[PDB]
Amino acid sequence: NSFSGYLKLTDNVYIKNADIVEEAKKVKPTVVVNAANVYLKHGGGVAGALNKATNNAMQVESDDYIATNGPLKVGGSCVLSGHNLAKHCLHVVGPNVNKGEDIQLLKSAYENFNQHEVLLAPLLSAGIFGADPIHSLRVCVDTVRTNVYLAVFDKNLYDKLVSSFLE
Ligand SMILES: CC(C)[C@H](Nc1ncnc2[nH]c(C(=O)N[C@H]3CCN(C)C3)cc12)c1ccc2c(c1)S(=O)(=O)CCC2
Repeated sequence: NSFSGYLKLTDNVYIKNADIVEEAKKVKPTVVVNAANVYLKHGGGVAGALNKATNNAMQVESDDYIATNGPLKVGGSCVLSGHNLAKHCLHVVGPNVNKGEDIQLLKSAYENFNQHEVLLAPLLSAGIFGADPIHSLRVCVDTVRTNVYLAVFDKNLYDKLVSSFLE
């Protein structure tokens, strides 16, 4: 958990303009959060980047979890191996508002972070999941009580998020 170069927003929420994959390799955190879908199909975006960094071992392990346990629910999670990225991967399903899922489930999604003392995470439901990223940060700050280090791989969005929080 050797996080560096983060800006502390609240006593438990830190933020950096960084690629979560590169952060995971440098930091070696106890937990890395994946922005998953309910069938754990890591086809693109953040989930595809983390799977590629494990040389597809994450996808094979995820298919075996799904065969035995069935899909997750939107707002839910599961803990699987972190492989070379972390001790554990917390797969969390935030709502995909571009597909009509309820934005209120973003609170349930962040609530899953509270079962882990320290986590490296992306901004849930942002990007192609369609949520307003400034609203996602507000829900994170209001809901997560354990220590969360957010990696946001876009300087333009990082600057808008920091400006919005410090208003
Ligand atoms: C909003 C954007 C900036 C954000 N994207 C990111 N944030 C953090 N770390 C990121 N890594 C990457 C990435 O592609 N790394 C590669 C690039 C080469 N490298 C060796 C690995 C993107 C990343 C973001 C956050 C959440 C969500 C999305 C996108 S999504 O569209 O995948 C839908 C799910 C939710």
